[PDB]
Amino acid sequence: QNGFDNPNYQPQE
Amino acid sequence: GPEKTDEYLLARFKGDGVKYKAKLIGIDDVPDARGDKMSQDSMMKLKGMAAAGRSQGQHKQRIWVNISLSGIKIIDEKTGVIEHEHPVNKISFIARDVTDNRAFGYVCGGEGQHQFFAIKTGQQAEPLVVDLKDLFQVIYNVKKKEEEKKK
Ligand SMILES: [Mg+2]
Ligand code: NI
Ligand code: NI
Ligand code: NI
Repeated sequence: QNGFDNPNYQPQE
Repeated sequence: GPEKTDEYLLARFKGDGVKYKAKLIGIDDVPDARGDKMSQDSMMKLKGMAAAGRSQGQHKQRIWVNISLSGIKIIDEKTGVIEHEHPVNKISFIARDVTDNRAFGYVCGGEGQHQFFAIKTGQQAEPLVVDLKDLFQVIYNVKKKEEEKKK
């Protein structure tokens, strides 16, 4: 019912 | 039916991956990389804006949502041009819409540049949402198995 995080996300470019 | 495997998912998403018919509700700057409440507030704002546009004869853009090991591509249906593209490691959160079985969205962008992309799917959104969950999981799984074997 809720959403979910992407464990592969990397904020720095 | 048969439970998924990493190899099944790798073959599913390699190269061109899979695609779904949809319309782009809107794109919103958001403060954080993740969050159900943040995402739903953005979805509601963008749907309000789309409804105002609709009252002035506007239509949402018809798109393909393409899902692959390369991330998410938003493709204009009429021309086939790639309008937006985010690699897996720049997608931070997938949001469902508790008010609408034919909407979902995703937060993407690097630091300080988080944006919510709100999507109206032609069919139910859930199969697309699950494809995104599986895409992220298999990439994570493969990475972790590589790391465990090198140590
Ligand atoms: Mg801005
Ligand atoms: Ni089964
Ligand atoms: Ni019209
Ligand atoms: Ni951030």
